[PDB]
Amino acid sequence: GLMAQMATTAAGVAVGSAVGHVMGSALTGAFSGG
Amino acid sequence: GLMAQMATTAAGVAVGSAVGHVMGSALTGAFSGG
Amino acid sequence: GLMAQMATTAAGVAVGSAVGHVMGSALTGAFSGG
Amino acid sequence: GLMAQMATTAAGVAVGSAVGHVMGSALTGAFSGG
Amino acid sequence: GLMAQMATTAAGVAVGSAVGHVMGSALTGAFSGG
Amino acid sequence: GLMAQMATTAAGVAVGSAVGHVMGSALTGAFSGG
Amino acid sequence: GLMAQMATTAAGVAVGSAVGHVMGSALTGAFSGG
Amino acid sequence: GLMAQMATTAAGVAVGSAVGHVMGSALTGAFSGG
Amino acid sequence: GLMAQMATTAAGVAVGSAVGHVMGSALTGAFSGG
Amino acid sequence: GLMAQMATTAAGVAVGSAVGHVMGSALTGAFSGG
Amino acid sequence: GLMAQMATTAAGVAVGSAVGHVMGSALTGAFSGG
Amino acid sequence: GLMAQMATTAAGVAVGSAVGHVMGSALTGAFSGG
Amino acid sequence: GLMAQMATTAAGVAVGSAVGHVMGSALTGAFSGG
Amino acid sequence: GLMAQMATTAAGVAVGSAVGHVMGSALTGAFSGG
Amino acid sequence: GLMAQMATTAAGVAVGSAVGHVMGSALTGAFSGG
Amino acid sequence: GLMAQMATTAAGVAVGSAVGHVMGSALTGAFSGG
Amino acid sequence: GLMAQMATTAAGVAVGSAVGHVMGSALTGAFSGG
Amino acid sequence: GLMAQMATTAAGVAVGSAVGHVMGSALTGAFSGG
Repeated sequence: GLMAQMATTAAGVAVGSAVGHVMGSALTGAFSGG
Repeated sequence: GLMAQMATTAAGVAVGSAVGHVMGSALTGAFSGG
Repeated sequence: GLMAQMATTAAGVAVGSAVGHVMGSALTGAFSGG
Repeated sequence: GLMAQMATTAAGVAVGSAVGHVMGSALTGAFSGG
Repeated sequence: GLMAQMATTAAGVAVGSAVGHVMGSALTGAFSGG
Repeated sequence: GLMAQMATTAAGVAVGSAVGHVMGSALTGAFSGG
Repeated sequence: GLMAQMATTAAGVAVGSAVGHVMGSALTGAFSGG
Repeated sequence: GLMAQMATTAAGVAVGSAVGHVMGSALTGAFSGG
Repeated sequence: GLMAQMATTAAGVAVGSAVGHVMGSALTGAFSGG
Repeated sequence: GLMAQMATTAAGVAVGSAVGHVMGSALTGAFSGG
Repeated sequence: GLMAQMATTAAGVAVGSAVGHVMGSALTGAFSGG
Repeated sequence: GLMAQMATTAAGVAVGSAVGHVMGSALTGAFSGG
Repeated sequence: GLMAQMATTAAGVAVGSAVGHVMGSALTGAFSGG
Repeated sequence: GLMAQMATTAAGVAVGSAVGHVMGSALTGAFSGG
Repeated sequence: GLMAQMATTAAGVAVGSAVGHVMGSALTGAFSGG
Repeated sequence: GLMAQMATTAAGVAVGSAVGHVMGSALTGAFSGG
Repeated sequence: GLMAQMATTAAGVAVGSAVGHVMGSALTGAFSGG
Repeated sequence: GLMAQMATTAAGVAVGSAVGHVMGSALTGAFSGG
């Protein structure tokens, strides 16, 4: 049962590149601004 | 049972590129601005 | 039972490119602005 | 039982390109603005 | 039982291109603006 | 039992192109603006 | 039992092109504006 | 038992082109404006 | 038992072209404006 | 000298709705398929 | 010198609705298929 | 000399909705497929 | 000399919604597929 | 001489929504696929 | 001479939303795939 | 001579949201894949 | 002569959000993949 | 002659958020993969 994640980025000029990977995780977040 | 995720990005000039991958995850989020 | 996801993006000039992948996940989100 | 998702984008000038992939997922969202 | 989804986009100048793919998913959403 | 979905878009100048694919999914949505 | 869906769009200048595909899905929606 | 759907659109200048495909689906919608 | 649907549209200048395809579906809709 | 254009569309289930508006414009298009 | 254009469409189930508006415009189109 | 364009769309379930607006513009497009 | 463009879209479930606005612009596009 | 462009989109579940705005611009694009 | 552009998007579940704004710009793009 | 651009996006669950703004710019891009 | 650009994004769960702003710039990009 | 750029992002759970700002710049980029 192979599980994989890939992400290739290649730019001449990159301003603000971002990559995020999540696998088999349990993320909990809350925002209460104000 | 192979499971895969791929994402290739290639730009001459990229301003604000973003990539997000989620696999087998349980994400919970809340927003309460104000 | 192979499961796959792919996304290829290639631009001369990209302003605000975005890619999102979700597989076998349970995402819960709430918005309460105001 | 192969399941696949693909998306290829190629632009000379792209302003605001977006790609979203969902497979075997259970997304729940709510909006309550105001 | 092969199941597939594809989407190819190619523009000289694209302003606001978008692609969305859903397969074997259960999305629930609500809007309550006001 | 092959099931497939395809969508090819090619424009010299595209302003607001959109593509949406749904296969074997159960989407529930509600709108309550006002 | 092959089931397929295709959509090809090609324009010199496209302003507001849209494509939607649904196959083997159960979409439920409600509108209650006002 | 092959089932297929196709739609080809090709315009010099298209303002507001739209394509919708439904196959083997059960769509339920309601409108209650006012 | 082949079942097929096709629609080809080709215009020099198209303002508001639309195509809709339904096959083996059960669509239910209601309008209650006012 | 007020000039106005309006278009209201409201459907319980719409498959392939399209709207196009042109005002004070000079659109030139050509088709040469084949 | 008020000039106006209106179009209201309201259907329980609409498959392929289209609306096009032109005002004070000069559209030129050509078709040469074959 | 007020000039305006409006378009309101409201559907319980919309598959492939599109809106295009052009005002005071000079669009030139060509198609040469084949 | 006020010039305005508006477009409101509100759907319970929208698959492939698109909006395009052009005002005081000169768009030139060409398609040469094949 | 006020010039404005607006676009409001609000969906319970949106798959592939797109918005494009152009004002006082000169976009030139070419497609030469093949 | 006020010139403005706005775009508001609000969805319970959005998969592939995109927004693009251009004002007073001169974008040139070319596609030569193949 | 005020010139402005705005874009507000608010989703319960957004997968692949993108925003691009261009004002008073001269973007040149080329694609030569293959 | 005030010139401004704004972009607000607020999501309960965002996977791959992207924002790009360009003002008074001259971006040149080229893609030559292959 | 005030010139400004803003971008606010607020998410309960963000996977791959990106922001890019360019003002009064001359970016040149080239891609030659292969």
